[PDB]
Amino acid sequence: KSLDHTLELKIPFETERQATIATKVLSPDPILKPQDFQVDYSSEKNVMLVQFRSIDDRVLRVGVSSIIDSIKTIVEAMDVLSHH
Amino acid sequence: KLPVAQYSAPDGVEKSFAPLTYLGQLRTQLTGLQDDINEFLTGRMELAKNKKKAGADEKRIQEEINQL
Repeated sequence: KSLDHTLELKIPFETERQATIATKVLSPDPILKPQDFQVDYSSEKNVMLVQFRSIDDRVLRVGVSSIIDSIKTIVEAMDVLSHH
Repeated sequence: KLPVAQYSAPDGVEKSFAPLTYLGQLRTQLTGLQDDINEFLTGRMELAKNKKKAGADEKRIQEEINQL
């Protein structure tokens, strides 16, 4: 019952807008119970902040990797768009 | 600045992570960070499992006998 294994990920984009958008487009829908795993995300200036909390390392590993995949996809798309 | 991560657990452990276009690099760096995190957490699980005896069996063994 305690969400006390935590990880925070900070992701610097080039602009405040790019981070805002990233945040808006990131729509995590984990397969993990909310009682076990929670994710909060937001941006400040050009940085995206993603805070995970989990009951243990097993759950965390599953949850974090998956979200990082989403974020990479959003970075790829932004790479394509800003270069035309 | 690079992407970074910080991990914290109730056994007193704190762990920092730090690792073509700007965004292209960004994406590879995230791939490297993701591997670090996965490597680190897997290791934490491997040590937690090694710290047990075999008492998964023994635990269930009692519950059964208690039923009989």
